[PDB]
Amino acid sequence: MFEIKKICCIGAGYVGGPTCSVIAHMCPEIRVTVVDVNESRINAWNSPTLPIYEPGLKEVVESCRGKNLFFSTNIDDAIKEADLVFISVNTPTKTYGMGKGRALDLKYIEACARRIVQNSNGYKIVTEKSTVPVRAAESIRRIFDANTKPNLNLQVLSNPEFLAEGTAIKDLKNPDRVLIGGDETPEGQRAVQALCAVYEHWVPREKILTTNTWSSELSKLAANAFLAQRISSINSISALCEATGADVEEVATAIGMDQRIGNKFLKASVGFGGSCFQKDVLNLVYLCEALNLPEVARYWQQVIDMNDYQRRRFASRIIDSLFNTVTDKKIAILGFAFKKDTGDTRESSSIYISKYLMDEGAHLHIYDPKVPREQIVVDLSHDQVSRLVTISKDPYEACDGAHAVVICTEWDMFKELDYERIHKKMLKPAFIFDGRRVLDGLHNELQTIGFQIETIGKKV
Amino acid sequence: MFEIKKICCIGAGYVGGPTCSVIAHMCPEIRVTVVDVNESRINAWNSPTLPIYEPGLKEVVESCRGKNLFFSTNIDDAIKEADLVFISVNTPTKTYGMGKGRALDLKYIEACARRIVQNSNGYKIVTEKSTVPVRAAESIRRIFDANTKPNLNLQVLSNPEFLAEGTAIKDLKNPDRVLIGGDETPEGQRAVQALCAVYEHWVPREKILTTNTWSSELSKLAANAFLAQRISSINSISALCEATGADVEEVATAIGMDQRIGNKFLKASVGFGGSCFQKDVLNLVYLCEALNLPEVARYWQQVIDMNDYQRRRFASRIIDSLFNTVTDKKIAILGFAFKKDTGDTRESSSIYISKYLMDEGAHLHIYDPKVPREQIVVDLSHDQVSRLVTISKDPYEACDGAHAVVICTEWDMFKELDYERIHKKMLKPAFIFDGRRVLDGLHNELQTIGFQIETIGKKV
Amino acid sequence: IAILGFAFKKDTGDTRESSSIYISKYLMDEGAHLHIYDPKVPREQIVVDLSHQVSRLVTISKDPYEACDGAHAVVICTEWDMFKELDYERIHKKMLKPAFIFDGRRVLDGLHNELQTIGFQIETIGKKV
Ligand SMILES: NC(=O)c1ccc[n+]([C@@H]2O[C@H](COP(=O)([O-])OP(=O)(O)OC[C@H]3O[C@@H](n4cnc5c(N)ncnc54)[C@H](O)[C@@H]3O)[C@@H](O)[C@H]2O)c1
Ligand SMILES: NC(=O)c1ccc[n+]([C@@H]2O[C@H](COP(=O)([O-])OP(=O)(O)OC[C@H]3O[C@@H](n4cnc5c(N)ncnc54)[C@H](O)[C@@H]3O)[C@@H](O)[C@H]2O)c1
Ligand SMILES: O=c1ccn([C@@H]2O[C@H](COP(=O)(O)OP(=O)(O)O[C@H]3O[C@H](CO)[C@@H](O)[C@H](O)[C@H]3O)[C@@H](O)[C@H]2O)c(=O)[nH]1
Ligand SMILES: O=c1ccn([C@@H]2O[C@H](COP(=O)(O)OP(=O)(O)O[C@H]3O[C@H](CO)[C@@H](O)[C@H](O)[C@H]3O)[C@@H](O)[C@H]2O)c(=O)[nH]1
Ligand SMILES: [Cl-]
Repeated sequence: MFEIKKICCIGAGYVGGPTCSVIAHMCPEIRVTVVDVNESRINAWNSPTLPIYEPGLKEVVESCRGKNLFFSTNIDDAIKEADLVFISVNTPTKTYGMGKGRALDLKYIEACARRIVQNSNGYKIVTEKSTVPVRAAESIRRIFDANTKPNLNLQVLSNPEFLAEGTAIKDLKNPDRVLIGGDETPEGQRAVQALCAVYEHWVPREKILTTNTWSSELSKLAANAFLAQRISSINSISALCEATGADVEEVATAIGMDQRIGNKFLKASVGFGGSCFQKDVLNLVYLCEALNLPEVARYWQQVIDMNDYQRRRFASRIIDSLFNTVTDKKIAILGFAFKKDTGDTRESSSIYISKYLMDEGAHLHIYDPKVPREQIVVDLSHDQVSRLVTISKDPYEACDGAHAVVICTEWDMFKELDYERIHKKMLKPAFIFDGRRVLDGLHNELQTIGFQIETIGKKV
Repeated sequence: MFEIKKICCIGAGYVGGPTCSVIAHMCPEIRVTVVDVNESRINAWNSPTLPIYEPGLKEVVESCRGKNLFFSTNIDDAIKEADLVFISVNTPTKTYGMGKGRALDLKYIEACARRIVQNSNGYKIVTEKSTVPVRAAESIRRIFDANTKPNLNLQVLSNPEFLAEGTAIKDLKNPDRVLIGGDETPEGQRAVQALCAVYEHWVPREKILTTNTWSSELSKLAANAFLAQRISSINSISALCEATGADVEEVATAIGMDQRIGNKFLKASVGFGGSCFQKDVLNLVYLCEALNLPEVARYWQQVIDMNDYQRRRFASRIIDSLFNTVTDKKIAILGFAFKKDTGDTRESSSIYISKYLMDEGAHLHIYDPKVPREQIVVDLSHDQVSRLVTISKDPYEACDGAHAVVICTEWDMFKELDYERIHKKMLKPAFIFDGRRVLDGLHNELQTIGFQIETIGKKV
Repeated sequence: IAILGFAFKKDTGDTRESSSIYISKYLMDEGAHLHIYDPKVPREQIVVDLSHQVSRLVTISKDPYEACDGAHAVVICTEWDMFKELDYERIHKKMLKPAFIFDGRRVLDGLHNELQTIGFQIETIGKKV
């Protein structure tokens, strides 16, 4: 029936940019226009230095930009001529008012919905791509119906994104699945199938799953919650191991070889970070409370409480090992990003571990091979940062004269440091706190050198 | 290089029988003796009708029973001549005293350890196969050391079993992994390697996992807890689906296509049953309380609380839908086993759903195509069973004149019943409560017939 | 399990609110076979205190060596002076192994090295094991 030939995407961020670049790369006969109110970001997308780094993104953008891929600030015209409008704007957690710290702020979504229906005539498919609360598409449909024009036919779909930081291009070109939600109406099914035809240019039909709108919105939140639960579950086991003499890596391996459980996302850690795990679980908890489902709410709250407990007890282990006082002591923080091979620090466990040690008056020397130094200062600010926080240029400066080395991010270079050299210039006794299990197999060497080595999920 | 040549297994039950039968079948040059204090069970192993039924088991015993596989009641001699002693006795949940309903009763394990160290001389490997609490092998080692003899060297290992009902022979011949735990000492590592050599006759080397003793015991408990957590998580989502219009089957499919999450054990239900899920999760919770880990304890307690909530809300949904009273009403309970294709009813959700409706004075007519009627009477007893419970011999008798049909077990035949016939002789309005999603795709046909059809994870 | 001492303190036969009653009931709830000896408490009183199970689990011994014969543990609840002077090498020979002594009154202080040499695992209140 209907064929999508022109695509507009509102939001040229971590999601809108790469997704539309790949669609343009895979669909040569489709014009794809990405729009954003942030002009510096849009100009960056047309500049030869893109505003977000993803492996393979530069080659894909440069192969389409100007031909069928466009980045613009002319939002109204892009909406006007588009057959399909992606909504890919930010939905941050509300930091204010009712639902503070749990509910999502929908003001940017609503601004899009108002601006879309203002600049639209005829038939258009509007697709929710941002992570939204369940039934948010009902709000968009209400706004569209309450501002309808003659011959204005706007169809609303849900199409969540599942890409992860660092592998976006591979995830977009070979996705585990593409998820599309729509109404069970004849009009909805025509819009769902039209969006399926776009993805069918490079995604097998067997990988394209179509559901109703609410199942699609809920699936995005639930998927991230299931992932975070695996991390919190194995972290809860790490605490059991420390008290029993078991080893969390051995237990995780034994658990993960059951193919019904799987062997992915069972790496114990000081705690999961990233911009979406805590946000999506807390949103789920808030949604359940609003729907009078307190049992479900407290069920998923345990994922967050366990992650916070894993962080706090790790900070307590450092403080207790350092003779119950770390005031004016130099402590090396190796790793500040929430995972390796990135500079993103949002909700990184290094932030919370650092603030715990700062509350005790410790002198932190933080080294991360990729995180910008200005970001670390901003993250540790609410003064206290000037007195206590020092950003080192290399790990050996951070460990010079330190009582303990705290590894919070699994950077591969930390495995290869010269620890006999580090031990010589550390105050004695010297401690290593491995919050990522990156030094496994090196404990006998480190103990022979003279370190007291402690790691998560291993009895001391 | 020590070589295990004679194996004794104390306990000829669901675990000891099949495991030793497979070891005998795969190791023709190893004598395997399975002993037990129950003579009627031992004779049933030697009779042409086995006490426990498992597909393919009857062929394995009959191919070895007499060559290298034996079933005797002479426990003392089997221990005397064995190089390897399996402990495969029952470890029930304590029904009394401290830890009631959570801790495991170790009196049978201790009986083995005392009897072994009395009937043993020389070198023997004693292996924990029963599900035991963490550090239970430490207790076995204390009994052996406190009753030492000259020339007595007893090594203690952990080797849990992961077989499931219905696929025991398949799981034993092709296991996802074999888990062996022992002490990290030369005496222990030697004993570990001897037991690996037995399994190496038919299990690839990379699938044989060696850990310390505590990791092995803990891995058995944690593996079942992770599996139960998946069911409770998807069940918690089913409640969210009913309140939002999403569908739990669509959401589970969308979640399961993430290969990091996997698509197994995501089938929403009225609640998981079986003899080990609740027992192992509750034991884990009890262990965390004894070790002063209340955060970990309440984390895993949520798996049980969610399973209880899913059961109670399903019963409350039936009562609320039936105009808030079901006293003296006829209700058909289709399915009493804890899963399909078995007669086992231990911790079956049908037991708890039935008791909820019995507390309301409902007249239950229960049909299960495989559960013995005497077992159903035992499960629903403490009277109340005589007045309220009727055990039908076909589903149509149970649905004759009933207000509602409650499906608790996913037997395939329930999808194939004649529902026009059932509707004609049911009181009106007639309800179907599908606690297993077995009638999916039939909702339009059932609604046209006149049923009010309600299922878990689907808005009414 | 041998219960040495049932009165609430030494040099009396009074058992009112004695800790031996509560310690015994805790072990009885666990199904233990209690053999109770007290040099002054009337045996009929012990039965009344442990009543509302007493027939199955509670046995009142006439001497301490009878109570410790074949027992897993010796639990001292009353500070009777005679308990300090028992022949523990003799008691250890007829006890199941491992054999434990739980001193709830600190009456065996200073005797721990001998008892450990004999083979007892000796535990008392206010002392790390
Ligand atoms: N970060 C991830 O990896 C990822 C993965 C999947 C889902 N998501 C979800 O995708 C959404 C987008 O995330 P992101 O990281 O790309 O966000 P982002 O903040 O980087 O991008 C949103 C962009 O939209 C612009 N914008 C906001 N309101 C606008 C409006 N009214 N008109 C035009 N432009 C507007 C912003 O200036 C920004 O450039 C979020 O809801 C997020 O939860 C994120
Ligand atoms: N699918 C499963 O059922 C399964 C899976 C893995 C692990 N397990 C664990 O395996 C263990 C055994 O389970 P089961 O179902 O085989 O139990 P079971 O009751 O069928 O078998 C135990 C057998 O041991 C005998 N026995 C008990 N004490 C004895 C003693 N002192 N001497 C000799 N024989 C003695 C009993 O008479 C009985 O025949 C349990 O701890 C269970 O949790 C069960
Ligand atoms: O076994 C594990 C796996 C991950 N983590 C941590 O979990 C966090 C999240 O890492 P990861 O999931 O790889 O990164 P994200 O970029 O946040 O990706 C997630 O969040 C995205 C944003 O919504 C989703 O789209 C993706 O599906 C989901 O993988 C990081 O702090 C990791 O170190 C662990 O501690 N142990
Ligand atoms: O998606 C699912 C999967 C299972 N179940 C239920 O979960 C229970 C357990 O099912 P299953 O795991 O197949 O039964 P068991 O035979 O008890 O096997 C489990 O328990 C054994 C120990 O008894 C372990 O060894 C096995 O690995 C583990 O699968 C049953 O009530 C099922 O109906 C669900 O409700 N949804
Ligand atoms: Cl609030």
